[PDB]
Amino acid sequence: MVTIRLARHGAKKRPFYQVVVADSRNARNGRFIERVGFFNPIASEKEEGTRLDLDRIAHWVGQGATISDRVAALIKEV
Amino acid sequence: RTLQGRVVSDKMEKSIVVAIERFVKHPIYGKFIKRTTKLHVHDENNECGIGDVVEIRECRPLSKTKSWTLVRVVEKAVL
Amino acid sequence: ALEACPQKRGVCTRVYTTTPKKPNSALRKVCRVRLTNGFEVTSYIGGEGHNLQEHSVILIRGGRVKDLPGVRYHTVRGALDCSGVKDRKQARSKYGVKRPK
Amino acid sequence: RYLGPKLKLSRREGTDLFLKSGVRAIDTKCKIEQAPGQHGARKPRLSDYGVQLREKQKVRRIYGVLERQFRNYYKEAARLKGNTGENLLALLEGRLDNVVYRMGFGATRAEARQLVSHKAIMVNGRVVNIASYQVSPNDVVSIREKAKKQSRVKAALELAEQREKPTWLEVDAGKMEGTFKRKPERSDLSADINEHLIVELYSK
RNA sequence: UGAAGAGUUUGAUCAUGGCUCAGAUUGAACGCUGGCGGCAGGCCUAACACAUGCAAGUCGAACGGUCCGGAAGAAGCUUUCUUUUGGACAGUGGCGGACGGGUGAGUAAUGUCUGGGAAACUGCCUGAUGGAGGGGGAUAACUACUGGAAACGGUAGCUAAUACCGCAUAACGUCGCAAGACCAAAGAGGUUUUCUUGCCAUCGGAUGUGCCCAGAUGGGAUUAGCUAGUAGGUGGGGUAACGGCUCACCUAGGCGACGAUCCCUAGCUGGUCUGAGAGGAUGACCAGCCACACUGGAACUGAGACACGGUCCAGACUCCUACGGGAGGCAGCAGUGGGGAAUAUUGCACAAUGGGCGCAAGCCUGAUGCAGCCAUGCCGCGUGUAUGAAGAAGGCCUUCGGGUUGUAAAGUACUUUCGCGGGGAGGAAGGGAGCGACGAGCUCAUUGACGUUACCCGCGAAGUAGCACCGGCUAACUCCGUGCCAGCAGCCGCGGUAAUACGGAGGGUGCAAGCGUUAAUCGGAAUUACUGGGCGUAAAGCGCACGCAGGCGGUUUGUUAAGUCAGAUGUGAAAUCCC
Repeated sequence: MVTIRLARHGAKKRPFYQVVVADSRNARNGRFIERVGFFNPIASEKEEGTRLDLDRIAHWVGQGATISDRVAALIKEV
Repeated sequence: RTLQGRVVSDKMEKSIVVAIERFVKHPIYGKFIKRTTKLHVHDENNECGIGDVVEIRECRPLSKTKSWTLVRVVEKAVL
Repeated sequence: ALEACPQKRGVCTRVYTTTPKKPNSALRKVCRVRLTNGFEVTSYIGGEGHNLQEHSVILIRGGRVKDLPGVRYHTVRGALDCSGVKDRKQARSKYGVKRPK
Repeated sequence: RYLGPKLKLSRREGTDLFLKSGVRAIDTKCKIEQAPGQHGARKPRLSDYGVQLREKQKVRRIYGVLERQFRNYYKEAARLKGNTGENLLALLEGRLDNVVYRMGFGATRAEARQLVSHKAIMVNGRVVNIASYQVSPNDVVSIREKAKKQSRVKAALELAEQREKPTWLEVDAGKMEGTFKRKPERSDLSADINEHLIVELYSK
């Protein structure tokens, strides 16, 4: 089942997530279908805490792609 | 896919073997090498005889060894 | 060493003495060892004195002894039954000798 | 680093490196101009490899840096465009500990390295305690507000008055600050080094 | 933007030629030594045998009893007992173990890689269309009895559903001919005339696969003729499906020096190391695929496992045993013993991220996040800083005049890693409650392993260093001892009384908690040379002829245009590499 969740590039004291759409089977940090944006928990690296690219996910959503609870929050924030 | 070859045998019925030949460069040396392959093409009309240079196209598997069929004859004969 | 191993254990078959070649003269101490590799080779015994008996059982390092043709290996002192040289105040790294107090 | 008798290195290199009291008439190179040891007297015999070796030696000794980083910095300068020789000194001269020395905050590079490690030196506000820090142009290197009181820098900066600074630099004794104008060229630096020889040694 | 060679076969020279060297790397080990911290990393050797614990459940919005808990009754109190209700276990009933995790034994084959084809299939989830009328039947629990040491088992009686079955409508679909006939389906919960969860049939979406095909995929021919279903045809059987896949009959072919057949070996790849490139080597960490769980074989049930904690049969072994008969299988985690040169805490924890089930609350989750041990590696830091004699003492050398180790130590001043005190982190919102129709939305409240660690502030003592080497390549020297004796040695060699190459000492060079040693990988080798080579005498034309296959082929014109060349487009996963 295709799902839109957060991929953790996360490094030591460098936690960054990549809201991506991919098969629920694949690993958390495996081959993803396509990146729709990014998330910075601390929002320290850049002022732009998150870039959703609404139109993009707006497509996957309705295509059968389901969004996780956490990702849904970020996406809902648009 | 279309392949050109010679009719090296018309012994079987409705079945003719076409000896297709090609030229490819050696992966190491690069010099052109000769390579051929025999394909059992279908010929319901038993129209093609031995020596005929015919064209061969991919078609619905008639048999296990036959997955090609005679399309058109290039030249009349060359033994 | 067979399995390209740095070292190889083995059991001594006989601890006899050998004489150097044309240019040299002495009673070099060697010993036939039956390594686990399945080979029975002769190894040299460095040091001024050793305590290798018949059932010695020692590790082989590997080294040719120019004077003794055939001896292509050296015994590692300080390992197994091969006691390290006594009173070695010098190169203790070799001969396996703990630094005195 | 090395940490040991520096006054002996000057004799070995033949040239007089500025480690400390190089100004005073004490600097052994003033008394006995021969390398240390019981053989510093007999006539030495140098080979092609020797001249290149001793050459880079004095070079690295001046900045008092390890042979590793020194080599690493060499590789870098050799990668970037422009004459390697020039770039070389540029990088080594870019070291924070070195800059501080050039600014006069420290009597020598060794003391400068200490000042940096002691967090007694800042860069563009934020403090930096890494001697290997690469100072870029337009960067301001001043003393710590809290360290402005320590007698050591008080005496160092005091002697700095009236003393000229390199063209690629500019200090303000009053504010006890400093600015890195640009990367110093080989023309600006007057080191007893022959960059053409140090580059050959690493060739091999 | 990319390429230095040197030593040694001579009395000397040139050439040919082999061997060898300084560098970098290694999930290493060994020797001497060893302070701290961060990140990373750790049986590379037997599928050898294993003590002990642990490695999947969840639902009372499917139904009847025990265990744990609360509340309300009959009582003056006690005993006893009744009703209601929460959790859960035991049972019945429903949905889930073929995912994840481990290992590489086996494996040359469309197994894999790359590019295509079609004779196919796909739970839960999503979109669309239509429907859900009437009836019938069954088995445990439970109850009673009997057998057994135990495991567990036999018999009798009662009983329910979204459990099973028969009948309707035909949206449609299937079959013959052509333009005909046949075949379907369970409720429950409530803010209950309105929604919620769920069901039946069909089409489509999403995704994942079975099968087929072109090309590519190691070594040996002291492995050459091989083959009977063996090659093809008709019909049939069989499967989700093609196919001799299997069968009957007929035909007699099919394959091979572009190497079949046989034998040997090794999981493969993305990538990794190296190299100027080509290429060589490798594929260990991580990611994809494949193949394996006491040894061997097999099938069932299912969308899927021929399935580690499912089943059946054969075999050995271990344990239990009233011996009648049973229980298992760490190549799962940790660990034990055995092996080896060698590789670790039978630790902490779920809050965070992710996963399974559930409407939800919530439950499960040694997956993982961390700590521990080891300089195994990488990076950062400290053992102090400034001052201090034409120049102590001591050791060493001496033409004993003196020189050297030395500003080096002592000593003076300064800072002050450890340690102590205080403070103390990021990494994490809802369930609920209030407003609103307990919906959308808004508002508010409660709660954390590593840690009391990181980090900040205050106080504050100078407070481990070693190892290798000094004939030449290799940078760095003398004295004494020994004396071809003892010993050294990668190669050339050295030692028979003056040795910078033996041992010690002083000194010196290199490096630094590291330093050496051993083993393994790379080029130089233009020494297989495609780029880069040779064959009269240094290694090298086959003794000659004829001739098959194969390779190559004169001048002009035309067609095709396969090779070749050009434009566009698709593919060329991520990561990596380069900027």
